[PDB]
Amino acid sequence: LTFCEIILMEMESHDAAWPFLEPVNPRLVSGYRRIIKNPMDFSTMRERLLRGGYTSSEEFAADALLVFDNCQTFNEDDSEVGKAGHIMRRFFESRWEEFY
Ligand SMILES: CC(=O)c1cccc(Oc2ncccn2)c1
Repeated sequence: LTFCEIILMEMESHDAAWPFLEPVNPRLVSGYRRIIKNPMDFSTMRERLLRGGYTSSEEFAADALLVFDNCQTFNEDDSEVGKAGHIMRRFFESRWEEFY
């Protein structure tokens, strides 16, 4: 769980992290509520991590991947949020696998 802190810290402070720092506001984003069944973001993962809610590295990575799955589900690959999400998804997968 120490690497979960390191990678979440580094994801939070990443340049392309801006679309995933706080939860998507469905009032502002038209169609998000309907399309994304299980929304997830870095503050929600932060909140759960500081509360000790993650039992293992697998549960953490599950929510991490859910962010980028939702991103790709809702956003086009060439959109501004999508382009950012690919940078974060690749960053996460890369860092995650050099420690595991
Ligand atoms: C993540 C995602 O799919 C999305 C979708 C639309 C807008 C958007 O912007 C935004 N959300 C939250 C915080 C800052 N920015 C993000």
